[PDB]
Amino acid sequence: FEDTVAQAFFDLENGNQELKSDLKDLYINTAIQMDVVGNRKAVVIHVPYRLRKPFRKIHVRLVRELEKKFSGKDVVFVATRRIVRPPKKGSAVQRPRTRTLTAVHDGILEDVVYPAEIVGKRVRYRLDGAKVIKIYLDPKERNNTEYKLETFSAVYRRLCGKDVVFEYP
Amino acid sequence: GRMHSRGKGISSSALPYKRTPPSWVKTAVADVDELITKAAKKGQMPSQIGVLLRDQHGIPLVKSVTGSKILRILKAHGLAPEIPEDLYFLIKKAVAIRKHLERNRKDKDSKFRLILVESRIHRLARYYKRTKKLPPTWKYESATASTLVA
Amino acid sequence: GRRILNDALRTMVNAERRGKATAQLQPISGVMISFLNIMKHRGYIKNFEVFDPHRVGKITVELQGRIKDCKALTYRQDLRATEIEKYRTRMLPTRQWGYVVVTTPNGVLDHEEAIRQNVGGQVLGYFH
Amino acid sequence: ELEKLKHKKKRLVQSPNSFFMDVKCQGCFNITTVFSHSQTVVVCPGCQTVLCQPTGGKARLTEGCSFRRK
Amino acid sequence: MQNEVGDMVDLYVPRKCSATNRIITAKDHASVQINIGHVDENGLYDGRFTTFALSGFVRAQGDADGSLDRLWQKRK
Amino acid sequence: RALSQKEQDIQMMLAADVHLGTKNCDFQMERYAYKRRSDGIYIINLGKTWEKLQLAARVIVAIENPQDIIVQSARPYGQRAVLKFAQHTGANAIAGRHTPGTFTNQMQTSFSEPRLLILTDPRTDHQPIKESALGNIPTIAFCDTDSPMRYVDIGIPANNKGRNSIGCLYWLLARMVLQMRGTILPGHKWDVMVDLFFYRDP
RNA sequence: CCGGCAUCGCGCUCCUAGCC
Ligand SMILES: [Mg+2]
Ligand SMILES: [Mg+2]
Repeated sequence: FEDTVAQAFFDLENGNQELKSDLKDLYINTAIQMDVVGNRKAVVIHVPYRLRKPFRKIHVRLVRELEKKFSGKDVVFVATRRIVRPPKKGSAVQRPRTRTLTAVHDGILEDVVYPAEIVGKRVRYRLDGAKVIKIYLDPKERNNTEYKLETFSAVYRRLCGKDVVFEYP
Repeated sequence: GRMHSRGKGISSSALPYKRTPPSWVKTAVADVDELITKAAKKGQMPSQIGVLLRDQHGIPLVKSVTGSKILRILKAHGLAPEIPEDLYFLIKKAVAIRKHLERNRKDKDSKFRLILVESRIHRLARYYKRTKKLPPTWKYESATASTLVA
Repeated sequence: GRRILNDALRTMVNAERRGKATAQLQPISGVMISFLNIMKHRGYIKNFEVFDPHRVGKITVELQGRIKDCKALTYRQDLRATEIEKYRTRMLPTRQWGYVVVTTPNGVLDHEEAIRQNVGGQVLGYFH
Repeated sequence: ELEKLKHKKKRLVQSPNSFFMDVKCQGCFNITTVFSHSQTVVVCPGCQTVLCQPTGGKARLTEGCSFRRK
Repeated sequence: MQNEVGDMVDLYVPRKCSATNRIITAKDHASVQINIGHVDENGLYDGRFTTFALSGFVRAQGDADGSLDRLWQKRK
Repeated sequence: RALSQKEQDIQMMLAADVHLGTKNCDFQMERYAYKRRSDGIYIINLGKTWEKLQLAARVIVAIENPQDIIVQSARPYGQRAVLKFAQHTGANAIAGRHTPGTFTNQMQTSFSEPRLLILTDPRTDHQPIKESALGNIPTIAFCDTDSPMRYVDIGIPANNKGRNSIGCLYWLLARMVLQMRGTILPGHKWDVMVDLFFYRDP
C-alpha cells in the first residue's frame, strides 16, 4: 500500500498545469490505510517535517485529487514529529518544550483539521473515567470538512489514542 | 493590587484565542523584521515599536505574525538596549523627581514618591542581576544617573 | 496572593452548601484534576469539564448534592503509612466513610488505596 | 447569549473588544487598516488627510470617513 | 443502616429534598411535599401524581419556585 | 380551524392587562419577565404565566377534599374573586384581614390545618406566608414582578395589582380546576362569566 | 494488587551474563 500510493503520488505532474511547482519536491514518509466505522475506510499520510508549510499551503486541490486519483476512500495529511520520553529524574538534559507529548498531539490536532482553524477546546471527564476532547472549529469552512469528522476522530484515535468529537459554534 | 498603593484596577489587554495571524494579514515575516529594526535603530523601545506596528502597519501582534517576541528580534540583530526598558523608564522618572526635589526641598510628597520609585528600581535591579540581564556589578548612583539615559 | 486547591475546594463547598448545580474553578492544575478524579471515583461529584481559552485554565464541575465538606490541609504534612490512622481520626467523621487525599510518588490517591499499596506521602486535603 | 455584555476578561473564553478596520477618506479612495483604539494621530500616505483621533476609548474618525470592521 | 447480619437497624429512613439532596429532618416545619396530578385523557384526571419534596432551606431562599419549575420539566 | 384554549386564555389575559408588570423586577421573578419598555415597566411572558397556571391547576385538582384548601386576599380588589373561586371550586375563602395564629394556634377558634394555600399577592399577604412555614403548608401565589418569593412554592407571574387581572386569573384557575375535575367536559362551554370575578365598587 | 512487555523505551567493554 505504501508503493501504490507512492505511484499515485508520483505522477500527477502530467497535466493539471496549475499544480506545477508543488510536487516536484516532496516524498512522503509513510501512508497507511485505516478502517473508520461502517466498513468505510480511510488513509493517513505522513510528510516528514520540513515541507509542512508546503502541503498546508495547498492541501485542497490535491487532497481532492487523491479521492479522484485514488477514488475509493478518504485521505488525511499530517507531519511526523518525534516524541521523546521524559528525561529521567534529574539528568541535566532539558527536553525543549517541543517534542513533548502535549505539544506534539496539539500539532496533530491542528493539522488533522487543517482546512478549518481551531477555535476552542473542552475536556470532559465522564463519571466512570472516560475522557472526551470536544473541539470547536471555525464556523466558516464547514461544507469542506463536515463528513470527515468521523474520519478525523478515527485518525486521532490512531496516532494519539484520544476520543475527540468535533462541533461548530 | 498595586505594589505601592491601594488601587485594585484590572484594566489590561486581552489577546484573542487565535494564535495564528488573521486571514487579512498578508505581510511577510522579513518585512516586519525590517520595520522593527528600522524603528529600533531610530531609538524606539519595544513598547513604542509595538504601538507603531499596531497602529500604522496593521500588525496586531508580532509574535503571532513572525513567531518571535519583539525583544528577541531586537536581540538577534544586536539592538536591544543595555538597560532594560522598564528599568530605563524607572531610572528616568527617578532622575526627574530628584531634579524637581532640589528645587523644592519642603515638598515632602515628592520625597515620599522618590523613596517609592527608588524602591521599585532596587527591586527590578535585583531581578535583573539574578537573571543575567545586567552585569552582576551594576549599581544605581543617585549622583551619576543622568549620564546613563537621556 | 494565591495557592490554589484551596480556592477550588472552598468554592465547591460554598456552591454545594448553596445548592448550586454548577461550580466554576478559575485557576486549574493537574493537582486539582487529580483530586477531582478521586472525588468522582468515590462518588461525591458528577462529571466536570476543562475549558481552555488559553492560560492557567478553567473548569466547571457538576455537583451531585452528596458532598458535605471538602477542604485542604495546607501546610501539607509528611505522612507515612503508619500515621494515616491518626490523621483520619482527627479529620474524618467516622471509621466508615470519608477520605483523606495524599500525594505519593505513585500518584495522587486516597488513604485506603495508600494502605493497600503500602505507600505514604504528603496530605493534600479531605472530603466527606 | 449575555457574554457580550460581560467584562473583557470575565467571559468563559477571554476575548478582546477592539477591531481593525478598513477606512476610506474622500480625496483618495485607497483603504487603510487602522485600529479601533488608535493612540496615534494617523494620516493616510497619499492624501495627507488627518484620519482618526486618539481618545480614551475607541479612536474618533474624521468627517465622512467610511470604515468596515474586518 | 444495615447490621452486618443483614438486618436493617435504622428506623425511619428520612426523605431527601428533591432540589438540593439535603435531609428533611423531623423538626423541619418549613418543608413541603407537593403531589402534582397527571392529566391523561377524557376527564383529564385520575389518582395519578408525581411527588416532590422541598426543604426549609430552599423554601427560605425563595428558590422553591425555580426548583419546582425545573423539576416538573421531566418527561414520561 | 379555531383557536386553541391556550390562545383564548392568552387573548383574555392580554385584554385584562395581565401582561403589564411594574417598574421593578425581583431577581427571582426575573425568569418570567420578557423585556422592559422605555416606560420602565416590564412585560410578563404570558406563555409562562399559562404554564404556571397549568401547574397550579394540576396541584389544586389532586386535593381529594377541596375543603382542605384556603384561598386568601388582603387587598380589596381580590375579595369578590377569591369568594367565587372558593364557591365554584369548593375551597374555603378568607377575605380581608388574616388573624395571626390561624395556622399555628390550635386553641384559637379560627384555626385551620390547610393542605394548600393560595394568595393574591405575596407582598400584602405576608402573614399567612410566614405562618405557613410553621405548618408544612405548600403555597401558590400570584406574583407581580416585584413580589418577594420567600416561602412560595408555585408562583403565577402576573400583574396582581389591577381590577380585571385578578378577576380573570381567578376565573381562569377555576376553569382549569373544573375541566380537570371533569365537571366541565371537553369543549370550551362553561357558562360562568368572567364579569362575576371583578369586584363591585359600591 | 502486581510482575512482564509492547506504542514513536540516549548506549555500553567490565559483576551478575537466556536456550541472537
Ligand atoms: Mg485583584
Ligand atoms: Mg508591598
